[PDB]
Amino acid sequence: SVRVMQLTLGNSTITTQEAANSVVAYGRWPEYIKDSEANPVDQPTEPDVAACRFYTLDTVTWRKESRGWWWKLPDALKDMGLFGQNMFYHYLGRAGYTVHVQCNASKFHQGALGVFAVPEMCLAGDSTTHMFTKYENANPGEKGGEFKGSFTLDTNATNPARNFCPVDYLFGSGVLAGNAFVYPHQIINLRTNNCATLVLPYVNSLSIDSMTKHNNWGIAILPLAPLDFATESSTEIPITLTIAPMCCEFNGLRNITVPRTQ
Amino acid sequence: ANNLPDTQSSGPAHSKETPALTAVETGATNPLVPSDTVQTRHVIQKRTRSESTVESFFARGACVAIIEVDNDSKLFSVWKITYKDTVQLRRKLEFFTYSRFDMEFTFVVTSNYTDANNGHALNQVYQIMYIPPGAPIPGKWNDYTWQTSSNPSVFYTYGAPPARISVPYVGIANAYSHFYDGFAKVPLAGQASTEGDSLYGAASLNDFGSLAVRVVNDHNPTKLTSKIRVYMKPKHVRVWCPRPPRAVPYYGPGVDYKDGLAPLPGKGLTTY
Ligand SMILES: COc1ccc(OCc2ccc(COc3c(Cl)cccc3Cl)cc2)c(Cl)c1
Repeated sequence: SVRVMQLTLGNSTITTQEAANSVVAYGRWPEYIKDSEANPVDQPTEPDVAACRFYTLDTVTWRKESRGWWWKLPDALKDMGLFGQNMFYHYLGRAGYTVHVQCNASKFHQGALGVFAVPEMCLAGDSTTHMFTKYENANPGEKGGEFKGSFTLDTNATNPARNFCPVDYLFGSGVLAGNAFVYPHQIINLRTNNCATLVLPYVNSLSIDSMTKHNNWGIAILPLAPLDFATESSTEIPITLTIAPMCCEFNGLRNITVPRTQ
Repeated sequence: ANNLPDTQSSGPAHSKETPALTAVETGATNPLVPSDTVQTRHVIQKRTRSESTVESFFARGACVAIIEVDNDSKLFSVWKITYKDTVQLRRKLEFFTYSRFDMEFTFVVTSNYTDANNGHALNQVYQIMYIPPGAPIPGKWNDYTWQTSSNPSVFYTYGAPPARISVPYVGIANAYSHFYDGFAKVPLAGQASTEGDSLYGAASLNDFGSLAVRVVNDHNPTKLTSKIRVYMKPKHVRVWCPRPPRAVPYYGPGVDYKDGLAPLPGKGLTTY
C-alpha cells in the first residue's frame, strides 16, 4: 500500500509501516553520465555497493522549542565509509541520493515536520560583509546546522564568526518559508506518517563537479506545527536521518584531499 | 571551423607498442591522445574550432591610424598607408609570413571646439582622398588635386554613421609579404657608397600610397580640431607560413628591438 515499503541498497535495508508514498524530485531518478553529456575524458570509478548504501547520520531531538535543522549534500556524507574516501581521492564526483527521514511518536502526540530538498541551498550569513561565511562553517558535515527564530548580526570585528544566520520564516535565505513547497518535499505529520522519503537525481549546471567545493542539495527540516504531547510541556522525540548515495562516479584521481577544519 | 573527434573508451595495456616513447629529433610532434597513456571513457565531443579559424581570428576592426586636421598648413593632412603605426593588428598579422585578403575600412570622425567659451562653426564635411603612388599630392587644403577626377574620394558629413568602404587585394605580388629578407637595390662593384644603398627589408619606397584628409568648409577663425580614426578589417583571409609571435616591444617598421628585451618574470623551478 502507500504506507508499507522496503528499500534495499547494497547491504542495507529500510522498512516502514507508515509511509505517505515517496517523492522522486522533479520526476527524475538518479542516473550515470551519458557519453553525449560526458566531459572529463578519463575512466570513471563507480564504487557501486561500497558507496551506494544507507548511511545513518546523527539523530537530532525535536522539542516544543525547536526551530529547524539543515544539512548539505555531499557534505553530510563526507566521512561516511568508502563514499567519503572516493569523494576525497577524486577531483570530480557525482551522485544522487535516497533521503529517508525517520520520526515516530504515538497517537496522542501532534506536530508536523516539513522536509524539503533544495538545489543550490544558499544560506544567509551573520555579518555586514557579503558572502563572508567561511568554508569550515558552511560545511558542518553530518551534524549539519539549525534554523533560528531571528536575525542576529555578528559585531565582533576582532574575531568575526563568519557563520550563517538562517532565520526560519525567511527560509534562511530571504524568501518566505511558506513558498518552500515549490521544492521537492514531504510532510511528517505525526497523526499520519513515520517518515519522509525523497529520491534526488543529480542536479547542477554541469554533468560533474567538485564535491568538496560545491554542495548540490540542501535538506531543510522545519516544524510546521510544533511538537505537543498529552500535557507534558516536556516532550522530546528523536529525528533520525538516513541517506544513501546513488550512481556514484568519480573522475580525476590523485592524492587525497584533507580539508582544513573548525 | 569544425568538430573535434570523440574520446573512445580505452582499457589497460601490456604490449610492445609504446606511443609514449618518441624521438623529437626528427622534427615531428608526437600525435598522442589521452587514451594512449591512460584508461579513458567514451565521450561524445561537441566542442568545435569555429572561432579559431583564420577568418574569425581577424574578423575585427582594428585601429591603424588617427589622422588629425586642425580647421584652425594643418587645414589638411596626409597619412602614408600602413598597418605598422599601431601594435595590436600588426602583431596578429605577423603570426604569418604572407597573407592575401580584402579590406574593409571604417572611419570614426570626432571633432570639438578647443575653446570652452569661444567660436562657432556650422556642421563640417570631410574629404578623404586616396592618393595612389604616383598621383599628385595636395600642397594646399584647396589646390587642384582635390578635384579627384580619378582618385577615389569619400565625403563624410559630421555626425553621420562612420563611413565605410571595401578595397580588393591590391598587391603587386601574389600575396602580401609581412617579412621581406632583402633590399630594393643591389650595390654594384665600383659605385660610390652613396650609390645602390637601400633599407633592409624594404620593398617599394611607396607601397600603397597615402590618404589626404581635409575639411571642405571654409575655415572660420574659430579653433577646431578633428580626428579621423581609421579601422581596418581583413575579410576573405588566406595566410601562409606561421611564425612565433613578437615577444619584445616593436622598434620601428623592422624586426629591430632595443628596449623590453627581458619579457619573462622569475619563477622557481620547483614552485607551482
Ligand atoms: C598585410 O597587411 C596590409 C596590406 C595592405 C594594406 O594597405 C593596402 C591598401 C591599399 C590601398 C588603400 C586605399 O584604400 C582606400 C581607398 Cl581606395 C579609398 C578611400 C580610403 C581608403 Cl583607406 C588602402 C590600403 C594594409 Cl593597411 C595592411
